[PDB]
Amino acid sequence: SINQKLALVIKSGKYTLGYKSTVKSLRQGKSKLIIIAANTPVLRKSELEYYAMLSKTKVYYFQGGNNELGTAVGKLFRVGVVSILEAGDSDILTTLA
Amino acid sequence: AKRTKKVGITGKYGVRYGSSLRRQVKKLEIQQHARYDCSFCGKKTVKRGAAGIWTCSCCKKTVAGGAYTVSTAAAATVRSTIRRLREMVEA
Amino acid sequence: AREITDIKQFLELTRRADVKTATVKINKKLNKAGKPFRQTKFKVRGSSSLYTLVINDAGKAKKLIQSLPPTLKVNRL
Amino acid sequence: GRVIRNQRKGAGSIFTSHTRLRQGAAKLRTLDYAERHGYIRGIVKQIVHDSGRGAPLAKVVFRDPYKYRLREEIFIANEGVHTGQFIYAGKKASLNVGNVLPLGSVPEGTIVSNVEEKPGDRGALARASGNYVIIIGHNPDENKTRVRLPSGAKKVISSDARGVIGVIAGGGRVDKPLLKAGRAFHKYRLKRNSWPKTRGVAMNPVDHPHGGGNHQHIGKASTISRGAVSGQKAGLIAARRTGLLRGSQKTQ
Amino acid sequence: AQRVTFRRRNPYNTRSNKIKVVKTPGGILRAQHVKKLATRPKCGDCGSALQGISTLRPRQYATVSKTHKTVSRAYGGSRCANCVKERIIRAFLIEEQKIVKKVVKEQTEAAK
Amino acid sequence: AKFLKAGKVAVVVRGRYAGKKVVIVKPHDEGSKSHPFGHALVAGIERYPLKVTKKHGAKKVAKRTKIKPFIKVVNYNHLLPTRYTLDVEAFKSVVSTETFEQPSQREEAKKVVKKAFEERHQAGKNQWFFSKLRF
RNA sequence: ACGAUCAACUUAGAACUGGUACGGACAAGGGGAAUCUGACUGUCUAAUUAAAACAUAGCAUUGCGAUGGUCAGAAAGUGAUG
RNA sequence: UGGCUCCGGUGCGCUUGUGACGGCCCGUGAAAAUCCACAGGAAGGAAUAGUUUUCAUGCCAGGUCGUACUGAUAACCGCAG
RNA sequence: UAGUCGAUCCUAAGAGAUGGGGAAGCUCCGUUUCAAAGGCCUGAUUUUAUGCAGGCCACCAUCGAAAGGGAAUCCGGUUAAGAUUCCGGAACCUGGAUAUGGAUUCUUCACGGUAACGUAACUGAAUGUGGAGACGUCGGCGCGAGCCCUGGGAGGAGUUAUC
Repeated sequence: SINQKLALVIKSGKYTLGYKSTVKSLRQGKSKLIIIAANTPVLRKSELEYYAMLSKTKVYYFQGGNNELGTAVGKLFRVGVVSILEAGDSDILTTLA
Repeated sequence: AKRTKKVGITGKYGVRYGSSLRRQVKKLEIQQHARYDCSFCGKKTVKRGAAGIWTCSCCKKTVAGGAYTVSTAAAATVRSTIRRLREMVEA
Repeated sequence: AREITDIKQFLELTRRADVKTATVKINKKLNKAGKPFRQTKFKVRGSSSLYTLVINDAGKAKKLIQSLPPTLKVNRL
Repeated sequence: GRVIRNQRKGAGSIFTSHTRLRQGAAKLRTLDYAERHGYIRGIVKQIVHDSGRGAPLAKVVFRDPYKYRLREEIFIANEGVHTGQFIYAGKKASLNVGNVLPLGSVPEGTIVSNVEEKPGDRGALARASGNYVIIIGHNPDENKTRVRLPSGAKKVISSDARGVIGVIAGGGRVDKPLLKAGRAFHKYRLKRNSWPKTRGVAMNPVDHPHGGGNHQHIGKASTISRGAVSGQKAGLIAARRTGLLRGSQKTQ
Repeated sequence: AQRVTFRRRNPYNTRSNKIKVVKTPGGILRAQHVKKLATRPKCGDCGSALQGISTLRPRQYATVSKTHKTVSRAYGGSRCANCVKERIIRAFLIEEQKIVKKVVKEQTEAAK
Repeated sequence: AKFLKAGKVAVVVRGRYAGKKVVIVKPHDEGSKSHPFGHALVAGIERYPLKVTKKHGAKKVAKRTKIKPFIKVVNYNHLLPTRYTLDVEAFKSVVSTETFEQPSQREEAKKVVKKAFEERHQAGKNQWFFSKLRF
């Protein structure tokens, strides 16, 4: 569904992980999509929802906490928010975002 | 190795207190002294003190919970009951 | 209780109209590992603390003893 | 001949409670205009251990609506209230675990606790850990509500009384054995002077009505009437039956 | 060795009556009564000790200048920086979000 | 895309000026020799103009409507950018990297920034920038 | 992977030797097979009883939903549990 | 009247103070005075000089009562050294 | 022989007035209680002495710990007997006064640092909030102090029949 698409992007596209790196890639306007985990704090989620409407970047909420998002992108650690800056073979920028 | 065959932590009590009572205290000390998942920060750092209190080591939170486990089985159904009851107010 | 590194600050203190007593002490200490030489300490008595001035090279010390105001009562050693 | 122990716990000399390390009373919010017309939001700063109480408290802090200051109030924490949760007291407050609502505003089957008997006595019924009442019916004529207490006694109260949603934190506290005597000592050193309990058969007839003998035996029948004189009531009081109970649960 | 005595007239080992043993310029060991150790000021929110503040006993703070009791932020000597940072971010974003709550009800109330 | 253009309003979130609204007069997204990161030159106000009301006499209006400005270098991680804006073309060429150290030029910048913000406080376009963010 | 160089004691073994001694003084467990009894740690008859007695955790019973159950007060616009 | 009063080293050492931890709990282990800080913005203040004693220095004053000695096989209680 | 030690001040478990309620009464209950339970800074001054025109705030006796909380000192000397008290020197705290500098200011109430924060100073009332006072016990580890042990060196005493 969405996790197979994240695997195809994570093996065939360009991404970034973390919060500070997504804010640095989002101020520079390179960020094409952000995926935010469910158990992020709501202050953090509102600060990423506010930077996105300054940069017109679409936001996809992720059902499931940061552990499942860490498992989804092929990594082992946890990740609160992922920013896709280049898509791969898939078209998740233009599917339903 | 595995130093005790079947007592575990209740081997600190020793020869005293019967067998069924030490088995029963073992069942709840394996829940009590365990380290649980924090639902917010996602880190397995929830430990307890002060029965009914579950302080996360990081993250500064504190969940009032069950006395030996984070949410006891007769409580976690109750919120699901609330999930049944709050939906009828709108639809 | 205090120590002063500046010379002109010490000369500002000697004319502060509360300082009635000063004293000059001559210590006999040894430089780096070899030699005995003559250290001097100028101690002026302010009304709260006792200010001092540590002079190791006595070629400044003879000029500074001459540079004290003569109305100041000086205890020599 | 002598005054016996239960007659002696009433003067309140050494049998008084041990309240030094207790945080305060565990009341609800004093019912005012904001709570019986709208809602009011308090943040939970610090859920704390109460000394002598199985449940943990919750120090919810509210904004004083009439003077600029903050009033701190000590609820009994329901199970699953993380700190930083907004707790909404009042009539129009939504139904989430930790909010405190009038009983006429909830549907039946709702598992609430710390519920008032009369509207405004600030938390009388269902306060100890694990317990809860269950609203089993409404009677909207003369605004009554029919609930089920933790003992299994059904009771009709007024629908202006307030209950906080959810079971009480600290549940399952007496499922663990208390293996040693010192652990019961350190339990009862923070409540009152009611431990160790000497058996009344083990003492003399001056000390107790069961006292004395060449064998340790009760004497006459150990069930004492409800209408006996204060001083005989040492045994079983007004027992309608006795013996090891027999019968399945969920009675009519 | 040289065995030492209390100097005051309190013979018990309380928290006020502590002892350090000092060699004095007469050569002899002698006791010194030591005040209780001062603790750092803490944040009221996260409990961490907040820095830039001299750690003194509570009536010592009236003998000191104001720059040993303060840092140069808003909420200077009271809250640590991160918490202050958070209560700017939140206290900005809600007072942007609330404006969204004033722009929705100009339209939903008008399209009814 | 890019939203750190030279007219954006930001809120300073770190430092002595934390919680004070500024405008980015000259961005540096790449960085310089000093400040080895993406910094910016902002101009803001240190003391907000107080709430004058209908009943103040005119002279007591003045000592309420004063403005104490500041120019500052600030990292991009120490600003909240926002959707509000402010026209900076009055003092766009005044505040630059050359306006810094040899600090006597900083006060020459502060006078121009103070006069610009007071003249924008009259005829009260950009009302939001002049009100204290209460936190 | 070395060279120089410096302080600690701990452990293991080998010879040699003593009128076969050597934890040389001091210090310092007697042990086993069972029965009756109380489970235990604990506690009391301070000036004859320290126990199998009392307590204990464990089990079970009874009363009571506060205009309440147990109890105090000579009363009270009283009080203990609370 | 003179000299010297100097240079070092080690530690499962003893005692003591503390820092960060870790175990314990159906025990999670005082209160008030006192002092400080921040938020807040009343009020007051410019330069021919008004503001500043939570900056440096200076000045003045700190009252009452106890204070000796033993604290024990002779100073206390046990009739008594 | 005390500004610095303690008592003094604070509250703890508790005691105990006032308002009230009993009791024939001696006295009993209760302590924030069915009580109209008091002070605080600015203006009015140049009848005004410090009253009055307001703006506020409401706690609500008092006692109770020379082992708990707490503002402030040390060394050396000294007597037949006192010393953290006296004497010499060196400090610190609280309260009150006023000046001299320095600082700020026509950007009237400071600048620097990206920041964490720093600078001898660098207005700020009512009201509110936070911190300190404020804290169990056990275990090992790190650091520090004093003692102990030890080397070289600079003195004085003892041993020497031998070493």
